[PDB]
Amino acid sequence: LFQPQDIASMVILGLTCLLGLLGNGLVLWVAGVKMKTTVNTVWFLHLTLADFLCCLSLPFSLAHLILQGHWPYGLFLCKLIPSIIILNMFASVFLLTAISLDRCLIVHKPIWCQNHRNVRTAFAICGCVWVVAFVMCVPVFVYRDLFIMDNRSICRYVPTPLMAITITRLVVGFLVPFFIMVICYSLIVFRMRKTNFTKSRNKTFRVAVAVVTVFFICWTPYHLVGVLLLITDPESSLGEAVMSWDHMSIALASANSCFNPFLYALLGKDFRKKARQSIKG
Amino acid sequence: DVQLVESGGGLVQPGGSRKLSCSASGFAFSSFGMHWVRQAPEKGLEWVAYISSGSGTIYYADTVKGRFTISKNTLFLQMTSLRSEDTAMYYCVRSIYYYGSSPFDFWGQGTTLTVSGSDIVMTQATSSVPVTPGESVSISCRSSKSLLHSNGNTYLYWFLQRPGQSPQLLIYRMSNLASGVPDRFSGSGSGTAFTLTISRLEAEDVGVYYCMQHLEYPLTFGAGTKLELK
Amino acid sequence: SAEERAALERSKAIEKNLKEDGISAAKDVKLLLLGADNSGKSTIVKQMKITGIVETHFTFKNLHFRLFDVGGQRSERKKWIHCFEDVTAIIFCVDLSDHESLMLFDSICNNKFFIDTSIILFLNKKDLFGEKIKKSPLTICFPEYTGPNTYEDAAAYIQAQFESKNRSPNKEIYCHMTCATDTNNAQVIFDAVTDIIIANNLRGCGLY
Amino acid sequence: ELDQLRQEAEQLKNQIRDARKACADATLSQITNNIDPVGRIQMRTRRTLRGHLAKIYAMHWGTDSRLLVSASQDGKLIIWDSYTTNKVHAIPLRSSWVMTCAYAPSGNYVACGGLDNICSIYNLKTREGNVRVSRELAGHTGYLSCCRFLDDNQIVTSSGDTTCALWDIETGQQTTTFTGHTGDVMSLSLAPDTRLFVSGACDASAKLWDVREGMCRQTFTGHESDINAICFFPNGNAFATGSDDATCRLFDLRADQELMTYSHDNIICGITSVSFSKSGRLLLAGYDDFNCNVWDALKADRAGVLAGHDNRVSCLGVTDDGMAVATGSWDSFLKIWN
Amino acid sequence: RRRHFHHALPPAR
Amino acid sequence: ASIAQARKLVEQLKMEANIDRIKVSKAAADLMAYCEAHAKEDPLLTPVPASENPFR
Repeated sequence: LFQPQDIASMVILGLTCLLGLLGNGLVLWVAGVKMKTTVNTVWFLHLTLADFLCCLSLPFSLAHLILQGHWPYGLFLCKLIPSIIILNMFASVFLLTAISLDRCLIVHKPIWCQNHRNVRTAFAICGCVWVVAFVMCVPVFVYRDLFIMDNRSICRYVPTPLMAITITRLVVGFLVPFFIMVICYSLIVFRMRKTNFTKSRNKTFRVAVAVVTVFFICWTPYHLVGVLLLITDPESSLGEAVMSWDHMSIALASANSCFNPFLYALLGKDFRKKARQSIKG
Repeated sequence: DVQLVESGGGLVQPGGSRKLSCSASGFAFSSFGMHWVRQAPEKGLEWVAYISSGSGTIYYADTVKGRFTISKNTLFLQMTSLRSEDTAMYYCVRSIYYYGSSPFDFWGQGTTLTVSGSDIVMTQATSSVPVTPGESVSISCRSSKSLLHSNGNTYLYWFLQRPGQSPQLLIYRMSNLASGVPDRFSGSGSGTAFTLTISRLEAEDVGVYYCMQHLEYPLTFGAGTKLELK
Repeated sequence: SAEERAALERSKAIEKNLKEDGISAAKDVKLLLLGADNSGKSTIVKQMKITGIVETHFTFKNLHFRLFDVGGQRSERKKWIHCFEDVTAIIFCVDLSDHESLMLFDSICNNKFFIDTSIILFLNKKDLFGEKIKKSPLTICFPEYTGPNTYEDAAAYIQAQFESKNRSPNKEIYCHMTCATDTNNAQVIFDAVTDIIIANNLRGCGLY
Repeated sequence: ELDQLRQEAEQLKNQIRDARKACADATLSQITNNIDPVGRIQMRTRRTLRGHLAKIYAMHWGTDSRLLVSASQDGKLIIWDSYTTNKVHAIPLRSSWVMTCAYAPSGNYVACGGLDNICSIYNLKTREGNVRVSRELAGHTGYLSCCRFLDDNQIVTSSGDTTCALWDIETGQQTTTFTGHTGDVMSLSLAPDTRLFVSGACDASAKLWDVREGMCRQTFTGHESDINAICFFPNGNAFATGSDDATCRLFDLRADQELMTYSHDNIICGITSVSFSKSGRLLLAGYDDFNCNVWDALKADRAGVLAGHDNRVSCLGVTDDGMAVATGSWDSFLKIWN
Repeated sequence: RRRHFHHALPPAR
Repeated sequence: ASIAQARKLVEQLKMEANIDRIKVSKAAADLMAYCEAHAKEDPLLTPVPASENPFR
């Protein structure tokens, strides 16, 4: 009745939704009520808002997996829900990239970050990131259609525009963000390897390797499946395995959303104290 | 000290255009919302245009909208498609609005330009009043709507125009006395019936008294009561 | 909502002005000058150009520093020292030509408001210190200094004595030597301030 | 000589203590034991003033019970419209190190002093439209910690040179200087009649001066630490002094001694601000523990807590009609409670 | 088998 | 030098000791009576209804 990998994907999606909604809601409420929108916290707040939106949209995918299809919603939802999900996911990716860029900047360019790095500038950059995410995730909204063709709704979408969207998603969601993150954290480590970073370069190195490894583990299966499915025709050994592991790949990429508040917002000791204080309210 | 000197007046052919300039000095003009008020050669004051601090909001009259546009330390009233009904002595009025402020407190000397429904109408029953000095006089004003807002403020403004002089604010918000106005002036009313009371009338107090509402734009003026000396 | 709309417009205008002014004020680097009486605070603040608080501001390599000399406040420091909790660093100036400053450094370094702010320690009058050592041994002010009577070791011992007052791992004491005839004070302040800015930005981002 | 003078001073102090003891027949707690309590005074934040950007060090109400002036170390003294949370004025300051502010009873003037040793008087009703410094009172050797308006011309300032001074805003000169405190005078409260006033110094003592004759009438002791806030009872016959010893105390003018101490074991932070209610039944005290506690001024028991500030509350004040409480804090927010 | 999974494509992809 | 300061302290102590003191019972009763008389006019110890509340 069900595949073991499918049940694993279902349980991972449920765990991700349940834990991530609570964590992202806590972080968002703390940073939007009990804390000030300082220059350092703006990126965390934007990223956690994107992760919260992705986690809130996750139960739609969970129900779709449970129902094995059979879309019960209208055409406008078959147009907006897949667009909102992808917007939230890639906004989280690009905000991770922007956090890496800012962390490299507050180290390699400390003077410029004192005069020309304000809260307004942080909001401007985050808004530009959101704009890029919307521009990248408008094609799914354009190309979503609610067909039926059977006893149930068959909302789907090799085609050259499908190839284009999956390839640009691969490139600007994995290769550019992953390379930027690796370069920024490598440069932070290399700069800390000079002098006066005795207290750092040990917690910083661990944080950098942890966050890059989490990004890699969480996001690689999704893009790998997305590219190989277009590359490899169905009805094969590792086309059946690929279709089987598609759902687990999405599950891991979504669990990235629940991971992120712990790696970014909960990393701060002051934020830890604020969350502990606000846990009894 | 504070001064609003303005020019741009003279004979204009019908259908023409003219830009009236109001030069302000002696006060922080950047933080004052500037009005324009005109008197026809025989009629009373009429609201023309209003420009807010920072040019955020601009309001125009029914007979002014579209034709005129209101825009350092200089106030401009770009005035186009002049008709024979636009002839008047346009005044420059400063007004800053904060809690407890005194809008319309200063009026420019005014420049003369000659061209050869839902409004809260304010009616002054006594067009003219003969009066002798040393007694107590009274000027009345009515309104189409109640001027008492839900926040407890009535928005009746009393102005005194001495013969051959610019209007001077006397009572703002129907109860409060402007700075420099002697205590002999008092104002009272409720909702629709407004009465300006003058005790121990003096020679300089002789003039024409104008009743203005500020509950909603346009800022309709009263017909004016000529408290002529007798 | 007759003229309360215009009151709200004025409120929004001056709120925007407050936001712009706060953004502009955030760019400056706040520094606090502390030390003994006639210990060299006036000398450094005058050699870099420009009885209440005496604020001094200048620009050095695109950084706007704000030096707040509070030597004229001959009152209880505990009642107003909390005003400077947001300073980037505490510039401490010590005259080596003269224990009186050690207690003050201990008080200001273990202050509950100054556990995160780094202290920049200046040991001025190095040449005067050498002349004093030549005139009389340095064990007068430090009887426990059972060591050589040489300026090279005496300066290091005094620096270690002053720096021993640091107990918080999150705050760093930058110690520098000056001869009151050098223009290197500004460069030292700039270097320490860049380091402190990097550390504070990293700590705020949670990466430190 | 010196020994004889010291012996005479000790004898006078002992006589004062004995006379205060003789006047002590019963405590306030015993007398107010029979009356019913107020219960739980649950106040909820009605407004939040999100204008400032630094620590708010003082906040004074207008006499009309609607306008409020707030002073922060961001360099601004913003005047607030509590009914609509509108910014009516924003006054830039010459020195950003301001630790007091006052609002004139007439509403025309605002004072602002601090670490610059200068009390600055601002004219809100300038004919030019903008707020201008009508006077910069100077002459205190130490930082000005408080200033209260007697009227549009007179003003009394409390400074860190252990002296309070009475000024004339027209001549800009010290009409009368009050001496006798041996530590920083960190607080000041003027009587309802504005003919007497009290000061709270850092010598753990409070002194009551007469504005006209310029002499100390009574000295009130009992605190174990520096007094940070003082406030008269609305009857003007008593005052409350909140110190850094985590205890407020109530002192009577006529009894010349303390009646009640408002101390709780769970509280260890010092009081930053004290204020009564319109009826004097509640003593709302701000604490460094980030919250303001409401005290039953007659039963010496807490009636509620004004928690909701993310940092230490630096100033408290109830309106003239007692309709609200404003509590500024170091979190750069002023909250109206009701 | 595989076509059924293809036609049940998740909204996230 | 300090003789003047000591004399000033002695004079101030004498002036503060020359005042008239009442019993603490009378002062406490007066405070209680003031609180009771003006209790109805205190909008803080009884939550004023939202109809008459200017901050509702």
